[PDB]
Amino acid sequence: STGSATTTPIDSLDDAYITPVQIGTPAQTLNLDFDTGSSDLWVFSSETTASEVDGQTIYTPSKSTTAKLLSGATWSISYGDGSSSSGDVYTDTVSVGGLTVTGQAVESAKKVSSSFTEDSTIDGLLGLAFSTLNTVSPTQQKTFFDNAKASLDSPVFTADLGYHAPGTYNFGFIDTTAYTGSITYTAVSTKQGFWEWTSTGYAVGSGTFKSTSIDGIADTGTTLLYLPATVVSAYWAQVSGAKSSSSVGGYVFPCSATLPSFTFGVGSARIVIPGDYIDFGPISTGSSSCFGGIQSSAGIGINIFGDVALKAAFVVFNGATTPTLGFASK
Repeated sequence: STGSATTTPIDSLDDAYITPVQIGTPAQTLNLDFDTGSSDLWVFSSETTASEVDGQTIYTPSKSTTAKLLSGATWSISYGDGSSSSGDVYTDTVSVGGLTVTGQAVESAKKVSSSFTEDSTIDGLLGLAFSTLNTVSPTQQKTFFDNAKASLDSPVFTADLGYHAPGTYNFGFIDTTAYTGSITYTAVSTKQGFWEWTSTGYAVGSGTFKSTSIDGIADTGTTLLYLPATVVSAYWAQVSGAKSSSSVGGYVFPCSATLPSFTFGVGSARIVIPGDYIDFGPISTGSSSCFGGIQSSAGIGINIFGDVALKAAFVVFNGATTPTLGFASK
């Protein structure tokens, strides 16, 4: 089997991407944030504290003839950005882009943090990291990809995120029309539950490539590119007036600037992030100071190849017995 679904930016900045997902019978379609940095499929629901729901579409398990309470199961998750959610668990039929899994754990939110409430466009998350990170207790549950894997034509999914435009998540096949040149594959460590890999270096604009190992994660659920402070300083030093602002919480730059590109290495191959992809717009409405899309990972504990980086590539998440990651230009 295969599946193919369009993923759409939630706003004009590509702050996140949403992908329609069919849950239950008859189908209830929710727009979920596909997140290769976590492993829970959770949704706003009829069980979510009413004051914490503001415009989201909810899953109502009592209206699904295939929903079954997973007795005694609960979940609770905290994300890197300090947001969180928790609740109980159903199993139900879940379909993405024509690919169907029966018995998928659908984690129903009883509580969500303010950042989720405040984002009316995201109805929940669909985790695509390794199932070892799944938070369901006392019986850990599998991700949608893990459940689907054995049925897929090939045990892979691909992320093809657009810049200020829709893109595609495919399951079970590699669309050879969706990228240019060749896909370069690179080793993955699953030790922390992530799609963790080592970039071979970077360049800023038309500058020389610096060969250096940068361990980090391919994370579709993180907006920005988080790299070591040395690398980030070297990038922003090429932008007149750019500075790290403690009050804003990272690098900002004059909105009048033309940003240089940023290149990262994948083995001997190179992925070029155009300068425009690094512009996240005014820090507040009407400001001439703009948010940078490349930020320090120094306070995180891990480097994160988030959407800013991934959207510059066609990315293969290869779930073979030994997982790997593939990157191509597009």
